[PDB]
Amino acid sequence: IQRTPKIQVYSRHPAENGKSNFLNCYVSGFHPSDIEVDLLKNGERIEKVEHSDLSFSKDWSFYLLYYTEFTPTEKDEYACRVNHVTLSQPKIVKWDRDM
Amino acid sequence: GSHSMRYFYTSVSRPGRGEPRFIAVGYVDDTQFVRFDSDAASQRMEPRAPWIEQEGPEYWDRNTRNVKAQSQTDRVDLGTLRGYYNQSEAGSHTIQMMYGCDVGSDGRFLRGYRQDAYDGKDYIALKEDLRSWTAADMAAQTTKHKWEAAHVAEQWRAYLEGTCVEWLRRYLENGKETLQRTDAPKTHMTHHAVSDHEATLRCWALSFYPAEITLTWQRDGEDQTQDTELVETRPAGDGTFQKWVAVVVPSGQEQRYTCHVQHEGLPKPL
Repeated sequence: IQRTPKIQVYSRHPAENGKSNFLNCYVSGFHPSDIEVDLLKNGERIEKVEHSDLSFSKDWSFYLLYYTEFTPTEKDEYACRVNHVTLSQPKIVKWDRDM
Repeated sequence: GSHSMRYFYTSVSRPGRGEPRFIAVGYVDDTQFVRFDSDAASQRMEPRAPWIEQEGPEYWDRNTRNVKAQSQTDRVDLGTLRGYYNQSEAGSHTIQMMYGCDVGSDGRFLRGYRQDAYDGKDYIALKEDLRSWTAADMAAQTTKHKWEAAHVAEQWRAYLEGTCVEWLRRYLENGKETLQRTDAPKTHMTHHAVSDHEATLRCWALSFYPAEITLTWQRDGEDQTQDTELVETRPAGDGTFQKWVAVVVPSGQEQRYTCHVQHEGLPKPL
């Protein structure tokens, strides 16, 4: 079977500008496991981004967590870009501070 | 409430060149404590939790040997099953196995389990009694007979009911400091307007451990569900979890809606 990734970008602790914090991209609900997830600052890729170990929930769907350290500001934009088999064009989900 | 030991294993075949990818990941409740992944240079079961580091090199040798032999078994089985489902070998397919045990609070065993799945769908599972198997289809019926003839279920009953319990019991002693500490959630409300007449009340619960939480909204004493939005619990990324639920509300009426947060770390209040 296949199933489409669900995505949630958030920070680890309440965002405060100028403070370092961590940017998280939670991907889950997918199957196949092969997935490319990249965290974008202002459109560009952050390398030096890590993920967790691939596990699966009760329905054999995989989940994964990707994170970098970031320091919010009002000017930069942040997002996650996920691409996987079930999607025709990769979803980009932009980090809104209030969720 | 009780505690769990659980192993998660994935095998993905790589048709291009090479052996399939094997990742084993072991958990004591919501806490990963070990990983093995085969592309990782060390070819070693690595500690993923402070408290499992105290195990000496024998642990790590008996453990690295079993996950490596496992990977060798589902390599042989990625082929077998592709025979069963008559599939082209140019494909990539996955095999997944979850096994583990739940002890209760007094150290005594509650339930144990071991089920696998070819390409995201159930294949064979040990039934609740640890004596019999559940084939989901005719391919897995092939394996069940094979397994029925080799009395393998005697082997799993043994490990789930005993070994599993004994090592879990132990990890909760070495691990007490965090494995038995519940972290009650840090809750706080946020009010985000929209136009005049509507606003959103988002109730946050953050920093909690373990991940079982129940977040709910009520209008005037009765449970509000229409117009509420809930997110999946998500790893904060430091061992704790996060969650929030919101409701759209008429401006001026925010006092009618209490959020109710239930978690094992706090005797349920408001």
